[PDB]
Amino acid sequence: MTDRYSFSLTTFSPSGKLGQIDYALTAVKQGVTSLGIKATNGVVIATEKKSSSPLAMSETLSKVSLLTPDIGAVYSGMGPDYRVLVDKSRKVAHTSYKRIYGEYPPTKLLVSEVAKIMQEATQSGGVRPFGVSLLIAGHDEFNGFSLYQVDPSGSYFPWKATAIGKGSVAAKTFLEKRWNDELELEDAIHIALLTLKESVEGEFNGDTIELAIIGDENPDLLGYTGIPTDKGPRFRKLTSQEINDRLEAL
Amino acid sequence: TGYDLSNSVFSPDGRNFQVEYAVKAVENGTTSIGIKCNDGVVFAVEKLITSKLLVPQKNVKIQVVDRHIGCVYSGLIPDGRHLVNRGREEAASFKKLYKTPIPIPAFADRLGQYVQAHTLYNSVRPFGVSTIFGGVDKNGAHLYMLEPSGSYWGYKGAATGKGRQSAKAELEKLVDHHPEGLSAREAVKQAAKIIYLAHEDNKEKDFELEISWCSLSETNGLHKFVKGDLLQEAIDFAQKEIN
Amino acid sequence: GSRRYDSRTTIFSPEGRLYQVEYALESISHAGTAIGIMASDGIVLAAERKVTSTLLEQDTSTEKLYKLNDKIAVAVAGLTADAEILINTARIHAQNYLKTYNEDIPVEILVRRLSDIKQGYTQHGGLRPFGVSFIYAGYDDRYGYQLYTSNPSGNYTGWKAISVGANTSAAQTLLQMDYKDDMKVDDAIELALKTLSKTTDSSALTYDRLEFATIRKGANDGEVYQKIFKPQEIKDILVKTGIT
Amino acid sequence: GYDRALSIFSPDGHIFQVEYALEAVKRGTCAVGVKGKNCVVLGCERRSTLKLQDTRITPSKVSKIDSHVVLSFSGLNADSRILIEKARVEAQSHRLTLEDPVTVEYLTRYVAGVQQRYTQSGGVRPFGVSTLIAGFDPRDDEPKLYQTEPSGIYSSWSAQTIGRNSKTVREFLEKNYDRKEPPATVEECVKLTVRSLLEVVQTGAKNIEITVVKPDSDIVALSSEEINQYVTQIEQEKQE
Amino acid sequence: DRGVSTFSPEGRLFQVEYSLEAIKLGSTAIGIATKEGVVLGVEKRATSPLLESDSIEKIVEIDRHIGCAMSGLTADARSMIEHARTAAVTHNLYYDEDINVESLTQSVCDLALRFGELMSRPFGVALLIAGHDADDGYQLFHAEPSGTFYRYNAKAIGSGSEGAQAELLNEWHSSLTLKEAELLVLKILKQVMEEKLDENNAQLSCITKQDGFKIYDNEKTAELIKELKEKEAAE
Amino acid sequence: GYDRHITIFSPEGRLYQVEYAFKATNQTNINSLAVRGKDCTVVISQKKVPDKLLDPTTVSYIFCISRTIGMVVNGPIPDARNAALRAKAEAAEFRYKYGYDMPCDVLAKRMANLSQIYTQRAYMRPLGVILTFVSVDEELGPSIYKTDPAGYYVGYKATATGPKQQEITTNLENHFKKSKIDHINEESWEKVVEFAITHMIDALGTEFSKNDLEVGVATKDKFFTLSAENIEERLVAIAEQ
Amino acid sequence: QFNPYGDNGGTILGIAGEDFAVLAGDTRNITDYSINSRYEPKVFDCGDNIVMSANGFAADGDALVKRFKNSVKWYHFDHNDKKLSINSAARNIQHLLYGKRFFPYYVHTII
Amino acid sequence: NNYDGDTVTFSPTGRLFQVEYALEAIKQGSVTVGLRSNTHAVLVALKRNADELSSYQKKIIKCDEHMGLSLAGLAPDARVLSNYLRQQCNYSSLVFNRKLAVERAGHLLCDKAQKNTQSYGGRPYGVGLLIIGYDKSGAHLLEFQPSGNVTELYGTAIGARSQGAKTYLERTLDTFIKIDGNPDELIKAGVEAISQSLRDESLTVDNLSIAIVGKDTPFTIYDGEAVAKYI
Amino acid sequence: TQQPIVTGTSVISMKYDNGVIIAADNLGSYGSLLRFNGVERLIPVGDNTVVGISGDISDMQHIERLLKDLVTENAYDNPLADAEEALEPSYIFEYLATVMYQRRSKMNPLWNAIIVAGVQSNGDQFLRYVNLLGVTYSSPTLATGFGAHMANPLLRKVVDRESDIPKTTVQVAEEAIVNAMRVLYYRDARSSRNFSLAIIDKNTGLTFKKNLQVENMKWDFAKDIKGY
Ligand SMILES: [Mg+2]
Repeated sequence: MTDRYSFSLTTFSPSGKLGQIDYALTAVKQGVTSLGIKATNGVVIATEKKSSSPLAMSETLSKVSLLTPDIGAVYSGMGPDYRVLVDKSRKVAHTSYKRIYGEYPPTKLLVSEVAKIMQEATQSGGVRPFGVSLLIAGHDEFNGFSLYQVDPSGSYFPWKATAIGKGSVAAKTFLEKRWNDELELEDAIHIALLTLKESVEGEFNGDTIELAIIGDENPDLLGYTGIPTDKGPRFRKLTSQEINDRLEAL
Repeated sequence: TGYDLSNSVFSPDGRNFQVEYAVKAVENGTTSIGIKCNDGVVFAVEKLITSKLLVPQKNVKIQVVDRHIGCVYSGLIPDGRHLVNRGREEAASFKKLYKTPIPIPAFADRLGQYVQAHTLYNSVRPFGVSTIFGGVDKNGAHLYMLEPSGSYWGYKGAATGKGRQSAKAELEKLVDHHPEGLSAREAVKQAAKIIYLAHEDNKEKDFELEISWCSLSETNGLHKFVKGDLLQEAIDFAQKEIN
Repeated sequence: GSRRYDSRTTIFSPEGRLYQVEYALESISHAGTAIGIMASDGIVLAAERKVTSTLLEQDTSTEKLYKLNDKIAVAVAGLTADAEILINTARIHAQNYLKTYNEDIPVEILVRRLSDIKQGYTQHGGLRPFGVSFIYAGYDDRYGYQLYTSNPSGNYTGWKAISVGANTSAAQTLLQMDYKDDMKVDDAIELALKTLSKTTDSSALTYDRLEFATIRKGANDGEVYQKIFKPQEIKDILVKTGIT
Repeated sequence: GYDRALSIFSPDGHIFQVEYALEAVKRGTCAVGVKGKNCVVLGCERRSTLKLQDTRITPSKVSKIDSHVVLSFSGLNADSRILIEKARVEAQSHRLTLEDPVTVEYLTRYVAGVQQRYTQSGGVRPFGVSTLIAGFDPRDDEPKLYQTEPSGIYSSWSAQTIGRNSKTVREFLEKNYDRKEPPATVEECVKLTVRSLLEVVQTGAKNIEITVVKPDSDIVALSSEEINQYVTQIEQEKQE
Repeated sequence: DRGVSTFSPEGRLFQVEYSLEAIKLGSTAIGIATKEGVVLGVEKRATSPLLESDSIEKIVEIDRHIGCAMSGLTADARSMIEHARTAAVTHNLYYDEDINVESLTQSVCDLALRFGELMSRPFGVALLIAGHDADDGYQLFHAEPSGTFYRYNAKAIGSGSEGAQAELLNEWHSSLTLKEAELLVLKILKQVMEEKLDENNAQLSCITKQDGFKIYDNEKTAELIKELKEKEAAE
Repeated sequence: GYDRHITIFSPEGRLYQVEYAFKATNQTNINSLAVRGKDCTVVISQKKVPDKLLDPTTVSYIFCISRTIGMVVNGPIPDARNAALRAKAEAAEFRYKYGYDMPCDVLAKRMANLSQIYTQRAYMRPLGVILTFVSVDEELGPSIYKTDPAGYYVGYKATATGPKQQEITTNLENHFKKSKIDHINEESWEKVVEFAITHMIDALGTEFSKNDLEVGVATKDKFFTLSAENIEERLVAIAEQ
Repeated sequence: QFNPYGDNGGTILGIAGEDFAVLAGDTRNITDYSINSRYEPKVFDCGDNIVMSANGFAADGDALVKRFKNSVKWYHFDHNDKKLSINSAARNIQHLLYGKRFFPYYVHTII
Repeated sequence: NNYDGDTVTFSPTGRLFQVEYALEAIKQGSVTVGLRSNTHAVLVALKRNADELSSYQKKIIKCDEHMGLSLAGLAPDARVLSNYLRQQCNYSSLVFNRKLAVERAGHLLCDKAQKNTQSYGGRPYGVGLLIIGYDKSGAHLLEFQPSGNVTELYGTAIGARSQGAKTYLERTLDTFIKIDGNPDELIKAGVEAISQSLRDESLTVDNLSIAIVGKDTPFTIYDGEAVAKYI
Repeated sequence: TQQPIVTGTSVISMKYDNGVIIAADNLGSYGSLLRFNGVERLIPVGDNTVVGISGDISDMQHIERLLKDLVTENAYDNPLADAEEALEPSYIFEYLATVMYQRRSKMNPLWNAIIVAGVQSNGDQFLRYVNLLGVTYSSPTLATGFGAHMANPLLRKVVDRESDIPKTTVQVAEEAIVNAMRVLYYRDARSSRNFSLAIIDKNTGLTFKKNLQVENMKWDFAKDIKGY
């Protein structure tokens, strides 16, 4: 034994392409569509819960994940790769920030740490790149609301609104038409649902759509009272019922 | 293609060809058997006499683990020795921590996991032996057979090597014509016969028979080699049956 | 065993070239153009973002220009993620030096260390090189205003004016023509923008496709200030120099 | 760690990685060393495709290893920085333990040892660099000039050149350098070094660098105009 | 590609066999053992006339009672010499005595096959190790990169070796004087060398019990070359 | 063609070694099935003892991981036991570190993470097995969570695994389309096992003796497997209805 | 607190003649005021015409002698059955002793 | 062919070619014979020179006072394995005050060789060994192959043209086994056995190597003048 | 470094004409508390050796497990494990002595004093001592702890030198050993009445006697003793 693959499995080809990163992006292209929209008073991230079999309990599979109380993440591509990245992202938010500064990291810096992890899998010995693209939405005091995309290479970009995966090209076009700098969060949710309906094949309801927001502080979700300055998480996952309520006025 | 060049690579049909090639080395080895009896187990093996210059009785193949387990194998002999050395370390550590001597099913999994581990990486080669082993513990007699893939099961009787087909058929007869049980002393004689019958497929050279056994009544649950008079007796029983 | 799948990233060709370094340079040649110009009273860094979408948030974005410390900045050409690994290493080296000697790190010393790191990836370890070329713009009290470049080979050189990324041949010719030693910052700004305007593969050059920065002594009395330009400020300088 | 044997023998008994390292040296800018009676001169070519270069700050081709020894090279520039650093550290380590600065031969033997080590170590490629190491042993006035190469062999030279078109300038030195009569002065030796470079260089502009090293830690780099005077004086003797 | 420690179908290690080819390209080195001493001689083979030939060091002292000559990739020899010197000095420290010539040779040969995926390849250099000890007298060994060493009455290694070895087969006998041996090395070097033999492109050395290992000055070798010219121009 | 041999991406973004590990999963030619009751979780698996020289008591693909968690495996026995030993070590360690019994879904996630690592790291091959974990969780109640070589996992109302998984799956779907609930509305585990065996018989179109099946049952605070005689009693009650 | 040393008494005497040498020692072994043995040999033939005694703490003395005998054996293997001279044995023993300079063999050795 | 690049690879018929290539190096080695009675055990070895100026390569190595071996193949590998044997004999004496049984010595060599046949980066040993010794159960002869296979024998031969000597010993078995208490006759028989492997060359005083160990005889090697008696 | 907690007192032994005798009481003391009364401190190894151990009991149980593992390991790949290649007293002793000296040299001793008694293959008597310091010695009589001070003087009256061994019978030797155990019971505050005794004879083999008692005790004179 011993891992004797101490050399890079991702290398430059004569044309300057990093093959494994391109192939990782191809895997993301096959992935189910997910998207994010930034409003003035919040951010929305959404995706389709494509269940493999109807016997599967799809609520037990979470595509949208809480990273910190004010930061959430969705993906397109390989689900298992996403799951382990979320575990690592949650841990690095603590080890390299909260245990040092006594507060949760701002969105851009957590994105930076996730990106670094993904970059290292593109250069370190005996590993392949992660086959996912992430959309990370979040809020922090000094930067306000923000939305970032992270790719297999480790590259990240800030967006007003974007989509990744299967029908991203069509979805991005749809988002260019509707997005403006005066959107309220309810308007952004409404647009997210409209955009997502196009790439969805069959059933389109609260049980087949996963959607979360970064919005107002929820003191009812904090779990304790008596510290005025602690006002609760801005990340909230919309219920199946809340999604269906907004699908009527649609 | 090229799926068979490296250990731990799945072929497009979901097979590990290197493990299947290890089986070919096993199939090329001398015949070895195990018979489970009423209160114990019997192990026997065919030793080919390459030349008159081999000292008789002196190149022992059957190996004891701890004091209550016997192991015999067919294929690459050094691979078998390596596996038994590991088995001895596993048995020692078990007894060290838990006091009691290692149960046979426990011991079987220890070898199983170790052999299986040699199918997980391309930096190692699979074991080129099938190993028949067993003995007596606090829940009675146990006989196991372990393949290069790490696969093992419990057996009533077991055989491996070049004469495995012949021996299997002979073992199947004993199981059918003794559905209530077989005594340790009977099993020693039957073991001799089956090796002599299985020797048909290695007929160019003449051979030396070697038997061992662990029985609750005959050996006090300890592994011992069948020597002297009892060995000669089983040789005679076998010689009368091939005529 | 594992040898079979080893590309051997750190070997010579029969001609005595390092394959991976050559191919990394080929990768960099497709990156957005970055230009650095040095004047007597400051330095300009100008870089072209790669093809933009209207939904990309520009005012909060940073793809090309990075602050290493208060006196040194870099322009990036190549794989952004690779650049961030090296940038954070450089930022740490600068602080180690400041902690040790109680003086800001001289520009060349920082550049040499980063270049030595790049070099190591070409000689040992069996890993692919960093697909990144840097332009370093900085100031120290020994040599004053300085421009350097480094590439995946780990070789670095000093410049009065230099470009990296796409269309460097064309860009270098244009700088070679219009550059003069007595030139001032406000002229250098105009030169950098005009050079990008002509070498760009886009239809026209606009504020939303540029990152811009200056290192000036332009700061009340003997001291240096870094200015990373806001989008509105790039829009103003484009109008002011008559490009839009 | 990464362990692959990259430098290995071929059926004809050649180590290709070491031979391909020499091809990298062949492609590098030309360097020449000439030792006079009481001096050594190191001349170097600078490729002229680069203007807009800032020569104040650009890495110079000749490097001081200690106050009394210098090193120039041909081949990969980044590789040479690693050898120069190691050599500089060893020079200070020698002063610290032996209480005497390194001899030129000792320093050469060290650098050559490093190069050799990289030709039979796992996971590393050879240095694509040949060096010319020049100076004066402490309390000695006999000039020293050594050469090293990627394989790790080293030797002393009356005069030597490395890099591109070194065959041509070696031809020149082989018929213009007399062992019986070494260039008796600084001026005389610098001129022979400049002449040898002009066989290959192109323009005599800022393409030629020259460094003079004299006994007792007296090392100085000549600037453009000072070299320009040698260039001028040489062509005026040519048209004849 | 293929492992560094791989056997060929004939039962030989590829890398060792290939390093032997590199040694055939090396400059010639000869050694002759007598009851009065062991002589060691080499061809310097300067690649250009501007190369100062006295900086070519292909005969080397290991201890006072042991010397050594090399042929092949001579840069590879430095670490072998370093090890040999360390082993000789170390043994004297541990045992307050000179180390046997064979034991030194055996210590050097233990390095040979320490390669794989330790160093990355075999050495590309062969050594002649000459010396004296009290038990076995004057001795000459030939240490290879295979890890094998043979004792020899006389031996030639390098490019002109089998031509020289055939010549040593004829000329060597048990009653050779030291002076005869010196002339014989010079004679055979002159035969197999490309360029014309002289004191600047060839080097002699010897090891005697009384004076230990000594490299000859170019002046002393020049005298022996002139003596050699006169003896041959006399029948 | 070396993207076929190790776990790196093919030009279409696929991991062939993972796909071939899925194929190894059906080498044993065994089908299994898991369903949930009100108070229990039942798992059944075909048992095939082809050789007469085997001791059939040692032939098993159902494992008792912890006192509460049971696991059935679809794949070769060496990889199955590899996964079984690991899951046992993980469950025991969890209890030691965190002071309570490892939940079924958490163990499933943990084993799925380990499987993910083998799909990303080149030196480790994927295990050619599909693991179905069952328990009556103290928070979530009756639970079925299934893991595969890709590192994918999800909870199930019911599930089936093996060469004929699709027939069993559609059979189960059609029942739950009728009953309109998440489980088998039955009090005793005996009756839930009878449901499980009945619906396997219909889906496979085959009849079972007591030696042709293997049954595991999860209740509150223990998971256990049925003997041949407990299964016989089950078969007898099925025939008489 | 554990004391790794002890004192086993005994006295030894080595005298060098013109063409001979003697190494004597009493055969009594003791701890404190008790006698362990009236005949416990303390002087040993170590091969190559060398005799040795390491007096003081007997456990260390036995270990040292045992190591030196071993050193003679390996001298023969490594150096073609060469006879180990008394002076070479002395130097070798120095290195055995100094190897434990910071946890000494509590013995007075004579060869 | 596609399966002989390293020791970690079986062929489709279940062969290990790198091990078989290591076995081939032994066949090229010079012949050596081993045989024993009940009181003594003898090694006879034909030493091979490089040319007439060279010495003859030593083939016999002492491991302990009661044990030693002869080699055929890569001599440096024999030096590694014989050194390992010396240590194991030594360990047995220092720790257990016990002479290492010749059979245990065989088992330890087998296991040492085996590890180099199953892991990446290593290579098999390229040498065969004949081990003689006298222990608590009398005289012994072992044959070691670098595949790991160790075998206890009355007599044998390995190396180039060993087959001639191996047949001779097979004929003479009943005679030479009885040569008890007469060392000179046992050597004579060994010298006669090794003579059946000779072609062109014959046994001379710097050509022949003999070793013997037995009841009241420490393992000793005879070379040079000391073998004149037997030529 | 440690301190002994649960301890065993004297072990005594001597040679006689055809073999050796060894004895030790069945007590495990916890300081001045006589905590454990059924402790066997003589461990026979095979049928030709008996190892008697005093000092720390937890370390004794560890040594007991090492010897039990020695027998197992010696039988591996050994057809003559019950014959020519069986364990000798000299092998077992040297192994223990190696371990004891190694442990003291790591400043982590096995807090024991050990006597290995047995008969070699050639019929020779074996009797040798080793302790926590790795100190070893042999004598016609050997005893640990208190036995060294009180038993040796009595046993040495029977066998005072090597030449007295052939003159000493098993009955005279056993009687001397049993008398010594009575004296130790009179005078050692950490001794017990119950003890085990083992004889290893070159003809009759190993005899192992358990549950022996000190008898014929003289206490009657105590009644006449009044005051101080
Ligand atoms: Mg993998």
